[PDB]
Amino acid sequence: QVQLQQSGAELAKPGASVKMSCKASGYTFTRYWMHWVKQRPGQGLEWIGYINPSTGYTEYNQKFKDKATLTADKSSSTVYMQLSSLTSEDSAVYYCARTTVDGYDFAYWGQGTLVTVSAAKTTAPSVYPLAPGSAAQTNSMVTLGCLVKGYFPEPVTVTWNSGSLSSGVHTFPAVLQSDLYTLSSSVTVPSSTWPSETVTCNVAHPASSTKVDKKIVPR
Amino acid sequence: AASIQTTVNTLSERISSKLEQEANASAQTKCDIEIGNFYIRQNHGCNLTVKNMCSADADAQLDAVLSAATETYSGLTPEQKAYVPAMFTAALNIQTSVNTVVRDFENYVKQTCNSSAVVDNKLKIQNVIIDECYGAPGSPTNLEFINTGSSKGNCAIKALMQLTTKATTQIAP
Amino acid sequence: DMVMSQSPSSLAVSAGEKVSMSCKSSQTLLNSRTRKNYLAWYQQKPGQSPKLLIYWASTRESGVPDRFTGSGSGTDFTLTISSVQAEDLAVYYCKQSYNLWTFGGGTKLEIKRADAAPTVSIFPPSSEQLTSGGASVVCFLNNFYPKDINVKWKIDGSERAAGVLNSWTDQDSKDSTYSMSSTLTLTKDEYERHNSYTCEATHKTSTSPIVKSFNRNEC
Repeated sequence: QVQLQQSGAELAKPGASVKMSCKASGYTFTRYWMHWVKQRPGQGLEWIGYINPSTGYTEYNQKFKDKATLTADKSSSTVYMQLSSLTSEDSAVYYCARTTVDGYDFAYWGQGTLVTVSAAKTTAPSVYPLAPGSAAQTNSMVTLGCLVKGYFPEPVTVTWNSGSLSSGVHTFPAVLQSDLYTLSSSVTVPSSTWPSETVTCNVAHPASSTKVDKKIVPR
Repeated sequence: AASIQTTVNTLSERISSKLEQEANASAQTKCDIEIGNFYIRQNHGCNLTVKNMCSADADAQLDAVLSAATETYSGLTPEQKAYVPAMFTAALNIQTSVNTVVRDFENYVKQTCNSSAVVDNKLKIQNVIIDECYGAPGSPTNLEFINTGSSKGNCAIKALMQLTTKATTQIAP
Repeated sequence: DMVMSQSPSSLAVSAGEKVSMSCKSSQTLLNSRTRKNYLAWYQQKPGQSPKLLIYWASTRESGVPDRFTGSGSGTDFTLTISSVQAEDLAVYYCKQSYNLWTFGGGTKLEIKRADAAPTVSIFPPSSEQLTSGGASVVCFLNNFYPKDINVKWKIDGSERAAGVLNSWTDQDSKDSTYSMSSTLTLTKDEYERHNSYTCEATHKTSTSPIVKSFNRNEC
């Protein structure tokens, strides 16, 4: 299948630069154009520029002309996008997209690459388990939790039982506070399934090579 | 005679055709490079038109063009072929037997069309300027520039055109 | 130069109903000769990449249900969903490809649903967060509608105002409801220098606030 793998998240100091990638596969690299798009948190899409993998020809939005630079390596079938002189205004997720055959519309997209521009320093989160009060004698079902407090930058992933448990799950959006994000997740299951079944919370925060799993043991 | 036109038309279709096949080119595909002014210096009876057959793969293009040109040339009769070596030297400065032509051309193309001068051109609107072309009094010669969509693609198309126009100097006495 | 204006900015509709949004450009996107309108529609569901829906002003992209319809010409276009479904919750962007590329501000599509009260759950500090030196009391309010709720914390009958961080989720793409997470953070000291913890939820679905409490001397 057609597939576009974009590099991981990024945290850079103001005034610095950063260089993302997009690894393409599943189609002739040189047969389609590759576009890049920007999106600040909670805002719309914004076209940046495009590049012809085959010839290196490029065209940018006048607005990004001096900020972004597109390049391509035919031997590796990957496209790079480099941002310079970063500012808080550059903090957003960037997407690469392969065009349709005619080259006018975007048929395939990458997962995106989030970039955070801050003088703040990386910091691993702390994952605490959230188990019910104590009077377990209260109805059918049951909800559990997992608190991830005090990290930076914003990219973190939370799954339950490495993905097997996906039903009745709510991961709440991180909330910034004194340069430290705090996020939580809640999961519901049948009384019988717990503590009988082992419900573990897998948390990852690549920004600081932090990776942890937390079993939820009762009170 | 008027077969010179027969030929340029065969070529024009064979090119337009292979680009569509060998490179997924189409009349409605984005064009990186667009043709600006297309004219001839000493125009003695040639009507010009530009056609878009753009695609993104410059190399697939370059191959299609050489291909078509080779097919077309191979369609000429031994009698006709003999005039080609002269055209070549006239429009490019390159000796060539009635056989080594196809090859010599390819070499010239490959070199030229990959030159930094060519491949590094990021100028969107490009002008095609040949310098000599002739047409009979009765009927004028119709030339069509097929825009491949790339600096490298058009480079081949242009080289081809430069040869074609040098063959019209033979019809008009 | 080129300017894309979408309208409205957002709209609420119930499942089954029909909707229409507008996209207008400050320049014609029609090619007199070919009769082609260089305009497309993209769908972007919460937390996902943008997906191509309609290209060429009215042509459906492969695999796109026929309830989506692209219409319009020149400078006035309309996207229409015949009978919206929960899964259709997303922001819709229109993009022109005539003179370079431009996206509209997008129209956020929300789903109207039946009023529902939240399922409140209280969570005492984690044993390892305590040994760690702190104490956070989490309170989950799951699956409610409308989006507006009022959580209130009380320590031994006293309402605490400072020290809380709330977070709402994106309307569920299954039942179209909301869920919120409220987190009260204290030091292990203050936490032990008190006994009753309570979160009071106030939703239009009732004038009597839903409450959940617990005492340190129970666990």
